[PDB]
Amino acid sequence: STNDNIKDLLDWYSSGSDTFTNSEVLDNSLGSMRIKNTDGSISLIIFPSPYYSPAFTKGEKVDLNTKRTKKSQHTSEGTYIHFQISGVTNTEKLPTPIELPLKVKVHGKDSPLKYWPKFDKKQLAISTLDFEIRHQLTQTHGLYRSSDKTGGYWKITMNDGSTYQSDLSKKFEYNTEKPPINIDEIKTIEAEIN
Repeated sequence: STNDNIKDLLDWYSSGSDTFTNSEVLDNSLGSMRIKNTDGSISLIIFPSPYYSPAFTKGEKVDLNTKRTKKSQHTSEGTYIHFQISGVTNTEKLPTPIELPLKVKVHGKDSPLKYWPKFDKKQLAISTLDFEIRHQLTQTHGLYRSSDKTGGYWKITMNDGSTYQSDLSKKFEYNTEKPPINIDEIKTIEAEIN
């Protein structure tokens, strides 16, 4: 039915995500950060974009709404390391949680939402939003499970008119990812499956 590329996408988006709040920056180099999570584990997260280069310094607190690149490890020194990519923002919370205006259209027909979570963070990395949206599409709307649901896009429109969008037939371009956005400044989020 589907082609090998769609199978890669399905595997990536069907899996969950790693979530850690109030993590602390242990080190910040070009393209990566070493973070100590409150539970003890270390997170070594890579940032392949010049447009999104985290400037948090040692000691600063961050939130991780990232995704793992490979299996976690137990090192000889008894440390537990996570290997993730992107998904680092500040710890600012919204006064009250808000539900983002998501509209899905499958083959032109409006498809209702199921289990769409409310958010409480002031800012979320675009990569985080990408998988939240895509995960909803894969688990509730069958995206990537059959050849008749393998294309489309999602578009986020900001209060000021600027838009962000990703092509649902390709993997998210981490390499050119823009900085996290204030979710309370989002006008609409549209997703369409071809």
